[PDB]
Amino acid sequence: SLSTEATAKIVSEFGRDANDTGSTEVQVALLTAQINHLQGHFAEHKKDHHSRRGLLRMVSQRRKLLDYLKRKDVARYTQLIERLGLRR
Amino acid sequence: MLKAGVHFGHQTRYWNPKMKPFIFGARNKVHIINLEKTVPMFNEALAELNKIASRKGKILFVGTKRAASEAVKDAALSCDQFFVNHRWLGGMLTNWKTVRQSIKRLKDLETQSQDGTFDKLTKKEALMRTRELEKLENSLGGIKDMGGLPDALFVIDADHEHIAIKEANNLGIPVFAIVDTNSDPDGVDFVIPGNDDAIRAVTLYLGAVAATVREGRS
Amino acid sequence: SMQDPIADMLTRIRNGQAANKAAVTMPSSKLKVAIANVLKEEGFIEDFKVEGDTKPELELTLKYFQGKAVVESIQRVSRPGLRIYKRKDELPKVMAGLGIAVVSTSKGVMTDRAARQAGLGGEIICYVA
RNA sequence: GGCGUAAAGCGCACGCAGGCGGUUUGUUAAGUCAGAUGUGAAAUCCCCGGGCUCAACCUGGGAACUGCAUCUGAUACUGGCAAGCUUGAGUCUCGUAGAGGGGGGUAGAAUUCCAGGUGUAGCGGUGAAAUGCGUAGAGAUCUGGAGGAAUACCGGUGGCGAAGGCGGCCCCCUGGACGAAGACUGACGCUCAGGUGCGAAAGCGUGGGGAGCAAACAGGAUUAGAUACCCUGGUAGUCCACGCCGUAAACGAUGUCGACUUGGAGGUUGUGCCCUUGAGGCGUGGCUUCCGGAGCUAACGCGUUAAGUCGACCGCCUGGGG
RNA sequence: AAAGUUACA
Ligand SMILES: [Mg+2]
Ligand SMILES: [Mg+2]
Ligand SMILES: [Mg+2]
Ligand SMILES: [Mg+2]
Ligand SMILES: [Mg+2]
Ligand SMILES: [Mg+2]
Ligand SMILES: [Mg+2]
Ligand SMILES: [Mg+2]
Ligand SMILES: [Mg+2]
Ligand SMILES: [Mg+2]
Ligand SMILES: [Mg+2]
Ligand SMILES: [Mg+2]
Repeated sequence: SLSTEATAKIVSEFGRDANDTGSTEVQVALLTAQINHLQGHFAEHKKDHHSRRGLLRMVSQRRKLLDYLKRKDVARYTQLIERLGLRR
Repeated sequence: MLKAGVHFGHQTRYWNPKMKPFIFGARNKVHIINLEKTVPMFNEALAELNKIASRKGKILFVGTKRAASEAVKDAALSCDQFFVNHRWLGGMLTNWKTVRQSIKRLKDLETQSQDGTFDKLTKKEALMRTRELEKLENSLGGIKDMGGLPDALFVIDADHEHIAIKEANNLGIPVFAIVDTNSDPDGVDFVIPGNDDAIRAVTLYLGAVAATVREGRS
Repeated sequence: SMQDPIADMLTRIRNGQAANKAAVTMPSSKLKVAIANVLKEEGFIEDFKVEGDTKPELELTLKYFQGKAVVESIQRVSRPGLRIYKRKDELPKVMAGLGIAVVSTSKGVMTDRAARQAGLGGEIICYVA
């Protein structure tokens, strides 16, 4: 579930400060890390419908943050989706 | 002015939330009645009681719980007034056009105890008539001398004497009731927040009230 | 979520009068202060206060002429789901003029009688009868 | 105007279009508002008059024509734009309780079957009986073994899950709630037609598996009849893998999301403080059960988890039958 | 254990 060491790495990378956890870059990147990580889990457990519901909450709530960040400043959104790798 | 300090009460751990302004909690799961907000309204009730006693309004005292069962007799029959010490008959005020008949029978039986039903008839009938007379007397007691409806009602428990309060509200009779923390202010016209299930307290209430009435007779 | 803070304001007043509270309190706002100003000068509610630095908090002292509550009926008219704008011709009268209607004109928030004298119209915020 | 029970809340959720949207400042004037102009045919309608002796009818002026367009200005509200602010929403740190889910193992009890050893004449069943099983030796009892399915006690208006639903123990994958104190983002929000997903049992398809139960079916009774209830059996099914179906009295017959409005008694699960003293006490949070106040209402009843007072969206109803 | 039915003003 995105172990504490893994989260610190992403927070420090996309965060504009060492303890900046909450900026939409970090939030989206944290969601992307877990969505990609959970992808392997569901290639084995197809009928884990309850865990997939939690995954869909992350998929949708990332789109809400991505759609939000583009509205505020389309430039910072473009460097995000390119560096993370998504939006296709 | 917070003299006796024997009227803090609380009746229980719980309460009736309408009693909120007059109480604070205590360590024993107990609701201390604010006497500082009891003495001002108590004088107000005494002030109006003095006013109606000047108009000769036939003040009625109501107490049925064993604490006030005998004390109400002591205060009402003390000066000039009436009382109900036993069970309050449902409707002895609103249905007074019928209860007045029972008083008339009680007087007739009271007369019969002096000229009629004592030896002019069998013991099998004299006993039952006498048994009925004391049954009628204990229930229709102090109100036997009341000429009709009263003008002010004094109550010891709002919750216990709820029927009498509702009857007085149905009529046009002000209700001077003392209320615990478990009672209901909704219905009485002069709240007197304090203990009511204790001899030390009800005697203080009755003694103060009766003294006010005796002044009012002047 | 909360989408009509003013309708929230009227509900606190309505429930506070129904609960016989000595004062109701809600998060403050420019519009709430403007309306509460109308209600205070009109007699329906007593003095009001705004406290706070970064979270303003508006308190209204509810008024009771007798055992009853002064504010008998207070109703929201122009809600976010339906905006009601009135010309100067058709400004509503509440309880045959005994009550008031709080209306937002281009010259501030006033009553129906005040806006009528000013010869303006605007949004019908609420009826206060 | 309604939707707990009268007709009416989709089974549940995610979610695009749409609808709505916290607070402060500025700015623009789009909605909105105040005038003005152009126009809104005449006649009809209305109001004040006039003429047929009155009336109908005819007719002079108005007022209307609730509209639209343009010009000027007002900025309180809504909208656009800019800059913010944290209350909503979310991210992180630490911990907590869980039948939440998927996968893989395994433990014991019991039923059945098979093979054996004692051993006898009944067993089984019913309201009574009978079919059935049993001297080819049953039932009973002990030993060994095989198989499948379900997890006694704990166990609880206990818990978890959006709903359906989830109950031995152990592992490895995973989801979601909650709390304390801290930072962080800064309206990122609510609802949701169409769409998408999940969705008891039964059922269907293809492979397995099959102890026990058991539709169908058979026999025995019961009955006037008995295609039933009862008895003895017994196949699909119930179990697994993977697809399909997509319905339930899928129900607290109560859509979701916020706010506000007396109380009492409990359960469950976090926590921060004193006298850590020792059982304890005072508070603060989240879910949950019962009773009840006002209020509500046709009444039953609901009642801080509203069916109270309100807002934002959505769904649905319009007499009974057909 | 068995126990079905019985047109309205
Ligand atoms: Mg209707
Ligand atoms: Mg029905
Ligand atoms: Mg439902
Ligand atoms: Mg949408
Ligand atoms: Mg739950
Ligand atoms: Mg099935
Ligand atoms: Mg099958
Ligand atoms: Mg059978
Ligand atoms: Mg259905
Ligand atoms: Mg169910
Ligand atoms: Mg339904
Ligand atoms: Mg209803």
